[PDB]
Amino acid sequence: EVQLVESGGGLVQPGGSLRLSCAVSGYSITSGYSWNWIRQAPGKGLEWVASITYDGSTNYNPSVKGRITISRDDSKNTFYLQMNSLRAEDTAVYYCARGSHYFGHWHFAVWGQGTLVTVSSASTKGPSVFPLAPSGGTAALGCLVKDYFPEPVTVSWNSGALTSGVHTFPAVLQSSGLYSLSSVVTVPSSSLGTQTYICNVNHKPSNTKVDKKVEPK
Amino acid sequence: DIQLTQSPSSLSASVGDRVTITCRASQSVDYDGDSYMNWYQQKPGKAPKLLIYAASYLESGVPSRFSGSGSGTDFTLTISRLRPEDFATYYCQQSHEDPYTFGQGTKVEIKRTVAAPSVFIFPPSDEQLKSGTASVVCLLNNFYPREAKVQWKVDNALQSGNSQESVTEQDSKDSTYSLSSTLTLSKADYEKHKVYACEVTHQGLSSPVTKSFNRGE
Repeated sequence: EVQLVESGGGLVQPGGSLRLSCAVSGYSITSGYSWNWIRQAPGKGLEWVASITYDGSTNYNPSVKGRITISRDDSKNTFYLQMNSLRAEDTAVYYCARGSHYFGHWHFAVWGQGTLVTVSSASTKGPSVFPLAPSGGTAALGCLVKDYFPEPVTVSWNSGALTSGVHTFPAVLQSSGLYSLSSVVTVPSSSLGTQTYICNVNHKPSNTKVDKKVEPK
Repeated sequence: DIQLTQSPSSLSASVGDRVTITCRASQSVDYDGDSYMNWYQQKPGKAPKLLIYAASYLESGVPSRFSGSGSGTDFTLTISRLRPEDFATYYCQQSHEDPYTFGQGTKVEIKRTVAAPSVFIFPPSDEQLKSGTASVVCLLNNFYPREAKVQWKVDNALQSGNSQESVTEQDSKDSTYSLSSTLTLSKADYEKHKVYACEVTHQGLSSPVTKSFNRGE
């Protein structure tokens, strides 16, 4: 397996509203479970914010109570979170999580992957993608993903066939208010002439998808 | 609310060590003979994963090196023999009553022998220079411990204020870190100077290591 897939994350303006969805693998039956939203502000711990059960009972954490609604559409195996009057403290990765029973109580056995909500009035900007060209037996190369907003960017190498030696660094917030990150890989310097090295850069907020060939020199 | 306090907040332990972390609840989480404390493991960039429910029961498929014990207010999570992939933040969480609450997390880092970094320097790409800015990148790869100093030098002059650093989370396989430092200058200022160097200081190095290039080969 069952999968929980969140969507609706992204940029929200302060005071605006948030509408997230969690879609559950359709083969799954949701009646024996609780359905939860749990969020994590960057660098912080986990905060449970809402739950719903099969009979429609909702619970909300008073930390957000009053501007939060959890709802369900079983005909799509989907649960929803709406939050209004967003403020800075609402910037977080929001997780969907499914509770299983332990003697009438719940534990969070299955989690979605989380989606980032950024409360900001700034404008989305796609990155530029520049090569870090190779220039003993190991050489380093990479891609610089520069000047984007908001997070996140994902980077893979050769469509995911290249995983060992890969280091994708945390983004840095630059003084412009835009992020930049690099992703690098070390490879045998023997293969610099035969092998192709392509970094697959994805900035979904700007619909930026770049596959940059990094050649030597 | 039930407040959960984890101790220690962070710890470093060698591969093979027994690791015990504690969680103290501000009131009993017992109900009718069972203790409603759960433990999760959260690796960087990933959703939390349930390890232990009801204080002592292992979620199926969780490795047997993980165990939990406790009752009332006091709970422990033990890793009987730490593996390098156990680098993570571990959270306790009470299911006794709404709102469900989490401890602040215990960050478990892996201790290992000191390794000097391997250093690489990357000139700005021609594609970026055409756009009007220069990013010079210094890579420090696969070192331990995390602490390191990068000093940028331009025609031998020590820079400050014009660089940002970012460091990877500890590697799940070899327990090392990597660091990238970016020096950012305008195209005009970049082409006013010849020698670009980064000088690296680290416990594994008895004297600093400098990588450099001369602009325009």
